[PDB]
Amino acid sequence: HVTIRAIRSEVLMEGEYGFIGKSIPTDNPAGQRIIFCGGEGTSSTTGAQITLYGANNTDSRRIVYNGDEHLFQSADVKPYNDNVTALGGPSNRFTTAYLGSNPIVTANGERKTEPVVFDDAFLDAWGDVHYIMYQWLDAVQLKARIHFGVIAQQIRDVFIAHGLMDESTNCRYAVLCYDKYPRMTDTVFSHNEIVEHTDEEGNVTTTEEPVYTEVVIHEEGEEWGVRPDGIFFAEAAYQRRKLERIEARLSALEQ
Amino acid sequence: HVTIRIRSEVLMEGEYGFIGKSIPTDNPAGQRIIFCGGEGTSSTTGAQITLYGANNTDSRRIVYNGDEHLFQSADVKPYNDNVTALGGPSNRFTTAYLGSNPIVTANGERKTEPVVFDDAFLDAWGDVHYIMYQWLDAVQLKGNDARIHFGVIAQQIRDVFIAHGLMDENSCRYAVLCYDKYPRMTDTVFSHNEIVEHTDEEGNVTTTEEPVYTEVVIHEEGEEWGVRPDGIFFAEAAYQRRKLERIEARLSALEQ
Amino acid sequence: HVTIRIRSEVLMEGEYGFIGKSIPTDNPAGQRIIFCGGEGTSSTTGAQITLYGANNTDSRRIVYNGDEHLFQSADVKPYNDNVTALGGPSNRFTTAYLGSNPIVTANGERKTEPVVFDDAFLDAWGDVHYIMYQWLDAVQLKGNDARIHFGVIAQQIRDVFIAHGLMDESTNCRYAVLCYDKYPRMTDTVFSHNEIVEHTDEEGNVTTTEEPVYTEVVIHEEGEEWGVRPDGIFFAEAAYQRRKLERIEARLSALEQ
Ligand SMILES: [Br-]
Ligand SMILES: [Br-]
Ligand SMILES: [Br-]
Ligand SMILES: [Br-]
Ligand SMILES: [Ca+2]
Ligand SMILES: [Cl-]
Repeated sequence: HVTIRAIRSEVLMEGEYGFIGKSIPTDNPAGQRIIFCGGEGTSSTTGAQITLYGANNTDSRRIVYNGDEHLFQSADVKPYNDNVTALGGPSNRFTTAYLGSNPIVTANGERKTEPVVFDDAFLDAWGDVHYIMYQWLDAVQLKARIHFGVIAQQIRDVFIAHGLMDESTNCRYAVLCYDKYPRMTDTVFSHNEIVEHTDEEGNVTTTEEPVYTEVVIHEEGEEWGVRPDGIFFAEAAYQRRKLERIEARLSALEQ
Repeated sequence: HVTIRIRSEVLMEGEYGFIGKSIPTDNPAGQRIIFCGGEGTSSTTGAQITLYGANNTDSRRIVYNGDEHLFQSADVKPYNDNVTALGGPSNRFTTAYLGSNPIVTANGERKTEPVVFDDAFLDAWGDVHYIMYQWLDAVQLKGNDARIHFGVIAQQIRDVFIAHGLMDENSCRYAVLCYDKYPRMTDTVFSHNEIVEHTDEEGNVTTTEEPVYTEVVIHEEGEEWGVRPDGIFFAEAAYQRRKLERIEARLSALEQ
Repeated sequence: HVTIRIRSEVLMEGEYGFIGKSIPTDNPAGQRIIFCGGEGTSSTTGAQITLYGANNTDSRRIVYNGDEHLFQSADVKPYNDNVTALGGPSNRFTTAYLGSNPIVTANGERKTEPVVFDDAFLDAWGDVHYIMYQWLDAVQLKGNDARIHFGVIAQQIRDVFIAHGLMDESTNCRYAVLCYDKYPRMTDTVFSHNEIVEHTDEEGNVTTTEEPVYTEVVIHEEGEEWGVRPDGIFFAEAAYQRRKLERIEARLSALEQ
């Protein structure tokens, strides 16, 4: 219930550091949060918004960055810690990454077991993997690009046929990755209602209060995925053997 | 303005707090709030996050401006599934540093029936050249010693498809080769302070320093051809598999 | 120090609003503002974003602390083109979850006229080994039941380049497929606890109140990493195996007749 007046309004915080927080709400602690907004209103149609969720909130310690552009200037977009958190998720995939150069994969000092050749039994299986062209039903419905890849289930049906994986829950090989995700809810702005106020004398006045609703973003679910790079490492090992053996049958027969 | 007085604090009560920006009277195209770890409107002063209004020229933009962007305690995720991307045609990330290889999933979205690689597309993929290259500018500095990169030139894969009638001079049936046109990127940025002078009915002339913001071009309109290395390697795996099978064939027909 | 009083509202007028942090009189090195969705200076209290001042030990750092980071209504983008990165040598993302495969583009940047993979290089590439492994970490927690990954060891590929004269036994490498990085240590100023602070009257009376104590921590010490570009590896492997297939076919076409 305050407005900072000015060309520009300024709030300057003194001390060693400044703190702008949200007290534990008296009557609905589950919605505890601050909404920072570039616009006039509590609705995000009003301007860009960043929302910090209190620990007492349904979606606890959540942050939602809401804008039509998220531009990170002057520095890499990094994880705080090394190799603990990820980009995206099973039910939060980015459509793609646009890169100036090919991804770098590294262990950063972390050490592996002793490197091991692709056992022949595994190669026999890998031969049954199919490299296919496909389309999305959704896309074709609107017209539509063809994509190249390998159906996760296709690799899975093969992993089973060759006894490598029990009919997942878990999987021995990271190239085929199964995940199981909860449902994602969020409390978001709906509209502002009119609320009537009448005194004991009986006169009626109105004010505008915003209405927030809990909304489902996506439901519970599971998913199978693959690691293309892993697939290509295995294909490499695969074909190299097919080349080793073919050059033996070329020699014994040349002479 | 207000100033808040070894640590200053602002506690917001109620169910939630709201800190927002009214609609400017005279320049609603500039509607925004600048949050700064420092005392100056200039980002040389401290890390900044700027929320743009809907009225702003750059509607609902967010600019995070710091010398480190460290996201702690949680994955960096898109709000929705398979609707937003990392980077852009003219907003490329140099790379991603990963502890493991990317996971690609369809999360249950439906695909058409998995189809083999036709022999026509395979004949053509045989013309796709794998190559080494260096960046001219690096070559300006280190010449022969400039770092060497691997890949395939987007345009020459385009040429191969066009030659093999799997594409026309337009601008593609395949996801492996992806073209994009992109708008110019502008922003409003702090440049310098400007001394403004204020003179009253009496001759008196006072002085002050107001900050000037200006509209800067970050990049002009352009277009770009690109490729998905993973898509390239899927076509290759197909290609190379057809060849070895013929190799297997030949061989068999030497023991008979 | 103020409190704003179902919802509290601060509203900034003028063209734009500025909310900043003055230069600290005593400890300018801690200059920063902490935004919190919760009641306390501790992050356990709620999601926080900390903006570091230029004067701060960690100059112009931003720290986003939450249990979810959800980016809505727009791609997560770098401000400029091809100058900043996702993750780092000592700040790696475990993975990226995508719906389609990454797009690599040069956006019009000039290249040296592309060259074939030379025979000398292909020769060496043959010694590169494709292997399997587990993380010494995973095993200490899942034993022989830990996930098995595919890839190559950056060191054995280096040995291959070294043994073939393509690379001096020289941290700076000639090919981008093999990445070496040297990195600084990472500290951060972080809330640890509350302390007992004694207050002595001018009459000698000692009262007491608690205040939050921030402390400097070491997130990780300096170090270095060798890494590889899997894509780069496959580009070379596609050139290698193509030359081999070619030599095999010629031996076939010669065997016949
Ligand atoms: Br509103
Ligand atoms: Br599509
Ligand atoms: Br593709
Ligand atoms: Br490379
Ligand atoms: Ca793998
Ligand atoms: Cl300034």
